[PDB]
Order: sequence, then structure tokens, then C-alpha cells
Amino acid sequence: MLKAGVHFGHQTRYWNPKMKPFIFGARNKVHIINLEKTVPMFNEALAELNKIASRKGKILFVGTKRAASEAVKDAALSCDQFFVNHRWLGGMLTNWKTVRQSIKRLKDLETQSQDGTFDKLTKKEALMRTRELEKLENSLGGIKDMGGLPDALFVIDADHEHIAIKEANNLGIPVFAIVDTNSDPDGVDFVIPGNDDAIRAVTLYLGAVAATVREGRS
Amino acid sequence: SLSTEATAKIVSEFGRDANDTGSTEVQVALLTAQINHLQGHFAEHKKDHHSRRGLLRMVSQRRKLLDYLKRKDVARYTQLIERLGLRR
Amino acid sequence: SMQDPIADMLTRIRNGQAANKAAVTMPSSKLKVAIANVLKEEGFIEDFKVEGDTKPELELTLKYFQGKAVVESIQRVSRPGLRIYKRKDELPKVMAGLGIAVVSTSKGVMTDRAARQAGLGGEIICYVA
RNA sequence: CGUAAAGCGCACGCAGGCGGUUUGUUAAGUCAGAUGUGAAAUCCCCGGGCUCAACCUGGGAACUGCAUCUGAUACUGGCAAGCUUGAGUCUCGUAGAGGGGGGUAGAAUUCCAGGUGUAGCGGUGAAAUGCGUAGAGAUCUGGAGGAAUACCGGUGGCGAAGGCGGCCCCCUGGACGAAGACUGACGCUCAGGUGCGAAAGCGUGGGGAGCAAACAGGAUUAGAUACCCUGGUAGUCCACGCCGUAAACGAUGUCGACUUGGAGGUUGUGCCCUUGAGGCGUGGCUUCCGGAGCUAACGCGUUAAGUCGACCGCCUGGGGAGUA
Repeated sequence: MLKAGVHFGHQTRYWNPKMKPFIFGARNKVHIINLEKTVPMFNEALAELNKIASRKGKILFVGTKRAASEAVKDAALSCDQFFVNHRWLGGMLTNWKTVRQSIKRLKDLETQSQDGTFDKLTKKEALMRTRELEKLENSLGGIKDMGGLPDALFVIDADHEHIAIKEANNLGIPVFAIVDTNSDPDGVDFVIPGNDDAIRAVTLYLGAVAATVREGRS
Repeated sequence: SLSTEATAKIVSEFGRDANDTGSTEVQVALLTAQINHLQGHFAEHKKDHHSRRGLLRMVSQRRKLLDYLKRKDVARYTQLIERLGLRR
Repeated sequence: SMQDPIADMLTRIRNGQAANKAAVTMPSSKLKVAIANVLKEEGFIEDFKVEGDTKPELELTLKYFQGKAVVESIQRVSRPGLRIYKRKDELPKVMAGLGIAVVSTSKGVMTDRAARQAGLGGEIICYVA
């Protein structure tokens, strides 16, 4: 009924007809999502998502827009799980191979950074290398300790992060998306009709998801 | 097209009553009235090829209705074309 | 103008299956209710319902098995331009038996299985595949 | 069959093809069975004989047909009766460069007559031909004449298409909307046929300001039968007749049905505090972008090139040739 306190839907513009089953849709030119449809959808997503979270799986939160950061870092990192909060690189799932060696360079350069030879031989090249750790750290941030390609995917906007959904559909990974009325249920296996760009809504929303992830068999 | 008083007069002459304004004899008689009036208009002008296209629609439509009423009731056909002075 | 209301019905069902439509309304007639009863009987539609008094309206609740649609390809065979009347031996099977062909026989509107069993051919209306 | 070849330039319409919906009758088409016939050989099947095979041969099947009789009556047709959701009529309005005839108005160009005035004007990339001390050009006044109608003017409107642009009158065609009434399938397409059909052109008679094929001169150029310049006749304009075509093009035939959306434009209208630059709906036509789908791709995309139905037109390698 009301777990979803304050969002009630959005996006007057570029609404998508495939979101027609999920729309109540009245006020002031903007569309209202039927949250009486959202609550069973979102409880199902918590059901199967807790089901794979208890099988000791990896979840990969996806939070590129603002302010999904650092809310996806806070929610993924509140669990022992993984995240993408800056620009999601085109192909970090479907060629994870090449992204594996970029993650390897991030590990070798942080080990080289805070412990080994960082002041060695140059100041300028050392500054160059440290800002390579800023670039590789904010792009390959959460995923750097994954070591596999994950068992599920939880995206926070379906149209803004269509690339990641397209790849997780390409690879047979269950996509869990909070769609808005502009988005499209592409290959999102567990759609949730919600609000993608309200920080109250995504902190409530990721709060529930991060709450149900960190219950395994324990 | 035609005057309101003229159309009312022809509906009163050919219909079962007034308000019977879509019967086949009535439509035929209204088309006939307008065809003759525009004989007067197109004797002059003669290069009003647009208005004439409207006139040939009236002629063709009258013809269709006479064919209908001929193959429904022939007594109504003979009384009708007898009264309107058409068919030559 | 409308000159084949049966092909219009089958068009309504193809374009309703293609648009994930829940149900399909159209003007109704005896032949459309006969065909619709064959389609419900053979499992291609969920239900039909004829309403109205002076202007009847047939309504077909369509079927969808998975996300996919049940009526895979419905075709009109005996169109008005060229009518097709088969005997009980010439009477075709569609998708090698996995898909009925609605034939109007003198005993009524039947399928190909039912009319080949009844021992009488007729006018083959539509392939439902 | 948008762009590869292929949608008549557009319509009206006869013969033709097709035809909403309900009931009754018929049973012509359709279906089922029966009978007569469909020569024999040949093909096919199961056997038999030549040592086998080819070959020969026994029996069947087949000969997909036609005729007659017996039935069935769902669909199509015939006949009779209806019914309104197709088509049409009436009432009231709306918008419009729809058409034809007549009149008028204002700017401007040219010409003519006159005043002022004086050495150039015009033209070009530059020039020259041309006009000009017989007074041009500039400027003011008066007049004549012809054609076109700035601004509004807008992927705006109307028309079947060609096309239609000052304002006013007369005659006239269509469309659309609102509520109600009436007819009751009267419908759709259309070979031959008939009509309309830009521009150029042709005939007869007018008109002739501007513009301008031809033509002439000046340049440019290697040449320049061109582009540029200066003139300039047919023609363009009117009346009547002919022609009968265009990249006559959305290179997309007509009519009807169904199939996610968004932003506009234009023209109706209903409802609701109008309490804005109101809100909410419902039609008609139209523009741009896009979804599924289709497509060789490009793109089309509820105005389809999607999903179907009816009828028409046309295509079949390039050239020769749309020619003889």
C-alpha cells in the first residue's frame, strides 16, 4: 500500500505506451504510476532477488545518474556487494575480459600507490599515475573486487541505463529495474514501476533492496 | 442549391407526407428540379466546368435512383417518370 | 466497401494478436458466430460473447499462451474473388494436422478433422495455423 | 509496380467483377451416394513366364471427366419479405485564392505633351553597342494604355486532377459540423465510351504596357551559332474553336476495415466558477518526428510502403524504341 511514501510517479514528457498497464495518470499533464501495481511488483523483485542473494550471488547495483550516487555506493557498500555509480563503460559485462585487465591495472596501481614505489623517480609521472587511479577508481569502482560476472543486475533507471540492460539481456542475467513512465520494459525480468529521479524515492527504494540483500542464510 | 420553400414544396408534393424527405421519388424530384434550374444557368456561362461536374453528379445520382426504383416497384417508376416528364 | 466480412474478422484477430489486445469487437453475423464457435472449440480463442439487440457485436476474448500469441497465422482461403470448394478427399490439413482449417459443410461449419470424419467436403473458409 | 521494368494526368460511367444484415422458400453453384459411360494397350500396384533383365502377361487401381437419379442445405446464387450499423435525402450553420460573368481601386513600368535643369545616362568582372547638348538621365504636372494584383501570406485554404491570390456584385459547384427526421443496400470498382486536362503550339478576330523564343548589334573566347550587355518580333493578355501533353510527382490507382504514440496547423462544436494567456471532450482536413510491422536498403510508419478484402491499370534484361 504505502511502503512507497513520497514519489507518486513523474515524467509528463516522452512517456512510453508500453508503460500503459502501470499508469494511473491524471494530474497536471504528468503521469502517476499506479503504486497499487508497484507494491506487488516490488515485493516480487525482493522475493527473487533475496532468493539469488541467499544462494551467495553478486548483485551489481547501477547508479549512473545523480543523485543515485553515492546512494548506490552507500546501498551496495552497506551490503558486501558491487556497484557502478559513474559512467557505465560500454561492455563491462559482454567483454568483461578486457575490463578484467583494466581492473587488474587498478589493483596493481593502488598496491603500487599506497604501499610501494609512488614517490619513486618522478613527480610529474607520479601525478599522472595518481590521476589514472582517480579515473580507473571512479569508473571501475565497485566492480573491482567482483572477480566474476554477476548473478543479477539492479539498475536504477531503465532508459538512462539501457546499455547495461541490453548487455545483461545479451548474457542471461536477471535485470531488476525501476522503470519510469518514459522507460521501456526491454528485457527487464523484474520490472518495478516507480520513480527514477527522486532522491527520496531511490533512497527508500535502495534501502529496501539493500535490506533484503544482506539476508543470506547467515 | 435550391430554395428552402422550393424543397419544402417538392417534399410536400411527392412524399407520403412532410418529413418523408428521403424517399426515392422525393430525391428524384429534387435532383430533377435542380437539374432543370441549372439548365438555365449553363445555357449561359458554358465554361463553368466545375459547376458542371456538380451537375453531372446530379444526373448520375438521379439515374441510379431511377434504376433502383425501377427494379423495386415499376408502377412507382411509371407514375414517377410520367409526372416529372423525363425519359423523353 | 466491405465485401468480405469474414476476412475482416480474421484481420481483427491477426491485428489483435499482433497488438497484444485483450479482446476484439466487431459487427456480428451467423457465419462469424459459427466460425468463432469453431475457434473456441479448437482452442484458438478464449471466449466469445454476442451482445446488442438491433446491432449485434461479437466479442472475442483472445488467447496468449506464453508472452507469444496462440493464433499463429490465420488466413482467409475462400475469398469472394475466388471461392474454393473442396471434396472430402481434397480437403486439406494445415501444418500437417497441427492447425485446423474451417470448412463450411452442408451439415454446418466444421473443422477439417471433423468434416473428414463426417465424410463430407465443402467450402473451405480459413486456415488457422 | 515510392527509388530497380511497372499506378492511366484526373474523374464520370455502361457491359463486366464483387457486394452489409435477418427470416422463409428453392437447390443453380457446392457437397455425399448410386447408376451408365470414360475402348484396348500405356503409366501405377500385387502376381506369373522368358536362365535374369529389357520384354510378354493375369487381376486390380486409375482414367482427376461427363450425363442422369437420389439426398444434405452451411456458404454462394435465384425468389419473397424485412432491418439499420453502408449509401443517400431534408432542417440549421460554418470556413474557403472552388468555378463562370460583370464592374471598380491603388502602387509601379512604358509612352505622349509641358515646366525646371545640365553634362552625362545606362551597362558590366571590366567594357562596348545603346540613349544624350536636336537637351538625355534626374525632377514636377497632366494624360493614355496594357498586364499583374505588394503588405495580409502561413510545410495556410479550396478544388477530382490541371489549378485557383486586390476589392465589390450577380449566377453557381462541393466540403464539414450539430441535433432530429426520412428512404431503406439504393453500394464499391470499371475494360471499351465520355468529359475535364499547366505550359508551349495552331486557327479566326481583337489587344499589345512590361517581359521575351527568333533576330540584330556589343563583348567574352582559340572559336562562341552560348552564358553576360543593348535592342527586339511571334508569344505571353481577351473571345471562340483546336491540341492533348508534362519530373501532369506524394515518381505511391480507387473504395472499405483493423493495428502503440508525441508535437503542431486549420475549421466545426458540446460540456463544465470564465472566475487567465479557462479547463475537459468530440468530429473534418492537414504538417513534422517516430513504435511494431514491412522494406534490397533508403525509408514508410493510423493520411502505411503494416495487417486484410473488392475491382481496375501496368511490368517481364539493356539497346534498337516508345522508333518504323
